[PDB]
Amino acid sequence: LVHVASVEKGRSYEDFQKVYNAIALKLREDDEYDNYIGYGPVLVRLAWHISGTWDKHDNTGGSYGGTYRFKKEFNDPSNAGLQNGFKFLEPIHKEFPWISSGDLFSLGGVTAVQEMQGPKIPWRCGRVDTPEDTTPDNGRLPDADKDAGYVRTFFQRLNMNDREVVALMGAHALGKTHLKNSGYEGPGGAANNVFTNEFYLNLLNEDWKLEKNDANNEQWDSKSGYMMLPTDYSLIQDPKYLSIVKEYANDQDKFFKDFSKAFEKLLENGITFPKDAPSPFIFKTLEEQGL
Ligand code: HEM
Ligand SMILES: [N+]
Repeated sequence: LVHVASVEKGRSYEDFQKVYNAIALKLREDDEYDNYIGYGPVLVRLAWHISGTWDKHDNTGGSYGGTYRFKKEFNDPSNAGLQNGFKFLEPIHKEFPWISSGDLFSLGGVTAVQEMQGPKIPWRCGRVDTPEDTTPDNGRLPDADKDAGYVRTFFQRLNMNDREVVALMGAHALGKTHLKNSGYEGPGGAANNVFTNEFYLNLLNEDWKLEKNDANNEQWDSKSGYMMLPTDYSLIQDPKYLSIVKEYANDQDKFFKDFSKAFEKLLENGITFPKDAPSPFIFKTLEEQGL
């Protein structure tokens, strides 16, 4: 496969800025969701899930085709709970029907991050909806009960190195796990709706205990009442991972820079941008626009 990016006919920056602004305004208004967490975390997770199905070997999956919209991918067990992000975006799509799906789903994750005070994430338009048949089978998303080796190996399929893996996982500071969705329960820190390097600090500073949960799965629990999945814990078991965790616990900036690049790469994987495509856009937050 070759997935060339094709800009939505006749739209420019300003058009995209408006879709961004609509998502952002709705994030603000629907602040009750998940006990006051808001939808930010879930959008972030949706954007990662539609992008994580990519396979560097044959170029299948990835954000391109917006296949999440199809039954198969939508009903993927690893996708349980994402339907709420979907439902949240639907009205937006209805208002701006010329945006493709992969573009919409991906822009929500970007909007979410920047609106939760994260770093700016450059973003490119151009994804094109593909047919139901381009939909990847389930089982391409990672399990949570493994270790560092597993994680290393898995991410490799997406071309991500150690530094990218560690940066990207710091998104685990957002939201929380939900029993019903994944068989895991609890938040990972205190600031679960603001973007910070809290994840790294908690892994390093808490006194984690391994326990089973009501779903009969193991998780690392802290006295403060926080949790970490085995895959998150594994970041401190591997020596290479561990020094990067340390770097981030110590420098929020470094982390923000690295996350930003890694997030973009993740969202751009498998897509070919012609020389004449426009440069990546950098959207203003509602606040920078005084809205
Ligand atoms: C080894 C890799 C990964 C594993 C196994 C993992 C597993 C999961 C699971 C089990 C959940 C909770 C689902 C629920 O019960 O609602 C979680 C939530 C979430 N994940 Fe990951 N995921 C990983 C990587 C990623 C990365 C790369 C990102 C984004 C960069 C992502 C962002 C999030 C967010 C923001 C949430 C919270 C969702 C909410 O509050 O509803 N995770 N992840
Ligand atoms: N989380």
